Amino acid sequence: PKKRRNGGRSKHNRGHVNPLRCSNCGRCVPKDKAIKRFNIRNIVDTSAQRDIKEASVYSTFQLPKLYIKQCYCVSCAIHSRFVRVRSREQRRVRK
Amino acid sequence: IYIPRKCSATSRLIPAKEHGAVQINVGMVDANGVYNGKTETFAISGHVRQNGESDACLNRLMYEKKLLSFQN
Amino acid sequence: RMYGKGKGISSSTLPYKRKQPSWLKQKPSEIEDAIIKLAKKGQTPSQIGATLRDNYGIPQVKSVTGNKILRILRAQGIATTIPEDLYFLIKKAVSMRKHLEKNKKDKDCKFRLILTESKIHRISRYYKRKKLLPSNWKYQSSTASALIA
Amino acid sequence: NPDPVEESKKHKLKRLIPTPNSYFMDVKCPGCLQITTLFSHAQNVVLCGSCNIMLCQPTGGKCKLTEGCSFRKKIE
Amino acid sequence: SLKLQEEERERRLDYVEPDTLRMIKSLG
Amino acid sequence: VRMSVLADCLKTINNAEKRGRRQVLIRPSSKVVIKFLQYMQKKGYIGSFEIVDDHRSGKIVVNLLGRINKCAVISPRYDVKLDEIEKIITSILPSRLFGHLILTTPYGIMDHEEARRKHTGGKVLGFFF
Amino acid sequence: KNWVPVTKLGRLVKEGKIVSIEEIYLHSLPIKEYQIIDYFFQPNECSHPLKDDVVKIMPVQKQTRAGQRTRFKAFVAIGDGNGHCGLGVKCAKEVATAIRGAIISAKLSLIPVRRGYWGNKIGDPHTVPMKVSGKCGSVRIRLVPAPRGTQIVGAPTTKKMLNFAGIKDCFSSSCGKTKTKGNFLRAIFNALSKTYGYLTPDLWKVTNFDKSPYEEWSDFLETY
Amino acid sequence: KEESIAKMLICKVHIGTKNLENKMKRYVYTRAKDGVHIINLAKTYEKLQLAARIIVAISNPADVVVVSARPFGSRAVLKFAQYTGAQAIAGRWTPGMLTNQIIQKFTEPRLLIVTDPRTDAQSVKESAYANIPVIALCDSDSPLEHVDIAIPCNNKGKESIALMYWLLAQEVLYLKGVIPRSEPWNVMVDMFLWR
RNA sequence: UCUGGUGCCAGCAGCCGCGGUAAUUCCAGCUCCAAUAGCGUAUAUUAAAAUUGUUGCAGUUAAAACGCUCGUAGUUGAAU
RNA sequence: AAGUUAAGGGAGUGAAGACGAUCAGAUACCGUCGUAAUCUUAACCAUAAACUAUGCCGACUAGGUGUUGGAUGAAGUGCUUCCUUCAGUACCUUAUGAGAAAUCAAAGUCUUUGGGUUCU
RNA sequence: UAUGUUC
Repeated sequence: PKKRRNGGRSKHNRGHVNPLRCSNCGRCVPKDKAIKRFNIRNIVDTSAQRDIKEASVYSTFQLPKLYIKQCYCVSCAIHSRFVRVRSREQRRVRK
Repeated sequence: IYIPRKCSATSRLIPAKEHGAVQINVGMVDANGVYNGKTETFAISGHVRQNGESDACLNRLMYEKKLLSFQN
Repeated sequence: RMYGKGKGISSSTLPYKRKQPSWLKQKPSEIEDAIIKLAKKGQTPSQIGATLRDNYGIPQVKSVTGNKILRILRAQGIATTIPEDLYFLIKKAVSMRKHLEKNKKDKDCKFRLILTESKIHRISRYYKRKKLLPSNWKYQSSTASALIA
Repeated sequence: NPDPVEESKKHKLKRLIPTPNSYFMDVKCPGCLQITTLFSHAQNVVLCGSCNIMLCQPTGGKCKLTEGCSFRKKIE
Repeated sequence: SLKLQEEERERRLDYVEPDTLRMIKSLG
Repeated sequence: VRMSVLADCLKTINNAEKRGRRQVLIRPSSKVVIKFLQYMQKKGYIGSFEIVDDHRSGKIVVNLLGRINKCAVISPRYDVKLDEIEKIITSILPSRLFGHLILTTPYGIMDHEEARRKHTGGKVLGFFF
Repeated sequence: KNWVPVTKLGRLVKEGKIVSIEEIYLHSLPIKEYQIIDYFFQPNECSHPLKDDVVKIMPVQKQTRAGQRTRFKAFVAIGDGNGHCGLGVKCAKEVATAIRGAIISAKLSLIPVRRGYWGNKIGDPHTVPMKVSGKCGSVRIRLVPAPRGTQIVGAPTTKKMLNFAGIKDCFSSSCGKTKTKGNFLRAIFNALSKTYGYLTPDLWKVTNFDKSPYEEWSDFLETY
Repeated sequence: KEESIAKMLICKVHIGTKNLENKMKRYVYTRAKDGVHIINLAKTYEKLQLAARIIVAISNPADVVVVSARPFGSRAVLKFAQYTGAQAIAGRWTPGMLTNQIIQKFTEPRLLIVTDPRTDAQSVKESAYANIPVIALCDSDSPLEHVDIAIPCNNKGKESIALMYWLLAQEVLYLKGVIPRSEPWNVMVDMFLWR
């Protein structure tokens, strides 16, 4: 009985959207439906930062960041906890 | 048998169990501007009040009665 | 809209004043001669009216003189044997067929050519229901390239 | 209350009484003292009568006219 | 509720923005 | 395509006094809708309407009294004899005591009662009550 | 009987400052107490009585972890047969208390129905003066005026409710699942209530607004 | 007149918040270039006095209740009720007191006064179950559902609310025979204010 | 929710259901009900059926919008 | 999309198939490999949960937040924003509107039942 | 993110 108003994706004024592939399982999933997480992470943790900054040179070395930008299918996102099941009323809320 | 009253805004008669329709009484004044015993009455329907155009309807009705002249 | 979607209410609305504008002291004794000269120089009535409005400042030829532009052209005998809109549609169809002959893989062009030819057939049916087009007029697609004449 | 409406100028074309937004103007270039008729929302390029100069550039709207000059409505 | 809040109650008891300016000058 | 003008006029009237807006604009005026409006006027269901006669098949502005329960058209315009007036009436109107079923007859626009009193039923136009 | 005073309307009726029920109907005041009919429709010193009956008892179950938790929902129809009708529903663990609560709620929901003459002002009204429809859930009911010599041609529940309302002449027409007695009765009651809310041409004349009971008896309850 | 106008020009009632809403277009004069609307106050004044003329029509003033769920509206409503004959309720509104006839407080009135319909929409909602007219101190963004007399003013400012209720009470007292119109007052707006 | 017999058998039952030891439903008696010189059964047909819908159905999810557009016949067509 | 025909292409993926695992079994899910296919050209096929499960045209009915493309008027700096409006395109709220409900600004203006039309 | 039948 039509769980979501948008049908589970963000397609409007559109016929077809090219699929991408889940970063975790490789499943084909439409781009407008896939759950996208743009990870800007540190190359190492804080302790390793404190190690290699002092083991480095230039005395002002700033470690580069890692820009990943993963995309997942619904099953993989749910299992990896990127999204929750949520309640029916809370299901509408996005941000 | 009785004659149900009619909303002064939309001329729609008010059933027996609306509980949203209201009666408004506005008092007159004397020359010095003090309230006197006599008054005048309106009747606003529950559907107007629910829609929220009750304020505009009262403004129009009071203008027609020359109660105040700010129009809108 | 005849084909596709979109209401597109864009158009031109005539003023309430039906008569000649008061500021126009110009005399209609030569406006018909002006349009006749313009058509002789070669202009379809639509662009004749546009040029008249822009470069001559005499909007609503019907207001200046109580007779409309294609009607005066017919009265003088200058009007073409094929009406303006039908001729433009025929030209579009000819261009589209010329392109398709080189690019038979243009499915979209084929589709829009079908649409244009449907419009051509409908409007030609109208024009020959009126006496504005000979009863044997058909628009075969073979010699339409030279049918423009 | 739609009969005596007055501030419908900002209302889109084909309001209660459909009237065009275009008009006609007379233009006078400074130092040229020439008179000619011009159409707002013109689609072609026009030339002056006394001295051939550029007046307006036909765009999707009301044209651009020139930097100076005086243009006045022909409405009476 | 007793006789302590009354004394504290007694102890406790004891140009303009231009658009508004033009509005008021229009009004009178 | 508008097809019927009076149908759109009456539907707009109906929506208007369901909203209780007390004044409504009917864009495509016509003589048929004008006579329908005058008959409604003479039966007391609307106020003093005024037709804005522009050069373009002008409009109408009609004042409402909050007084019409429902006005509607009947399409197609079935041709009714004087005999089937009763059959149409007991099926369309809410009672035999009020309401009007509007006919177009060889002698003009009229309701069922005066169509009976003047004979010569015609084609059905609509109703209001 | 011997209540302790609670509300302004209840006390005002207890002291009998209001003569009828038409005034509170006119002012659309909510009726919150049976005390408003206890000192209004006593079996003695009254013209006509109020008749009660139970139109349906529904066993309704919740299906808890252990068992079912079955309760009983009682529908009752109140009506004087003279232009006043009411419908009441109450759910309770026991049929007796369900019936009592349903009777109380029907009395609270008692409404006036515009009984309408169709032939002559001389004759008393006998039918609905109107084609009136009521809807509830899927069932839609239509009541149509009939000539005087007719009974209520309708379903048994329609007859039972229209008799209580006082209508002695009517054609009925139903669509939808009328097997659900609750929705059927609610639709019939909705049409009956709508009878007085139609603005027939004879009610076009404007009338003065008489004072509501509250301002007319504000000084009466002041010393309390 | 002139003195009364001088006694309220100095406040901040002129300023109304953003979110213009739709039914306050008549009351709003324009939006400032900063983005905050301003009220006419020339409509506020006679909205005030007509609200007073319909308040005074209630024979016993204790039959009119005033509500406020805001800390700086509580003092204003309590003192307004004390100075007039009305009885007000401030702070938390128990959501059954207008329709539940069993609860010990109940106290169903004949007229309701609301400081801000957004903040005390519960009372406005319950009024539509008992035919209470409701006068509201509506702002540029306040909803107008189930309100009949909209007073266009600020609902956030402590000084705005205090002055609002103070001159409401002053005008109802003027409509009463308690004091003549001409004489100046002796009760200060800061007294109505919130500490 | 009368009395015996039978005891998932015999059987009843248009449908829901009854019958395995207390059968308000079978087989009987008594009593009661209905119609009545008439009353059942079978088949067909009408109403019920707004479940064939012109009046007067439904088509997101119950059955049901052609994958989409063009298009002839047909149906319908602004104001004056 | 798959599939068929004929040339070309043929990396990666990979219906079939072959192994290796798991398992009671495992012809599956997992792993290694791998034919057809996937790609191009020229023809067929005419089907999809070809889905907003919502036919198309027209009228009317409500506030707000956006956003895409134009046009109108005005203002910080010849240049940028705001206003109005048209045409798209979503979303939020609201219904004394609808619905069996989920929900729907249309799935509303329907026992107060008829704007036109096609299909089922 | 080993597998793990039936009543």
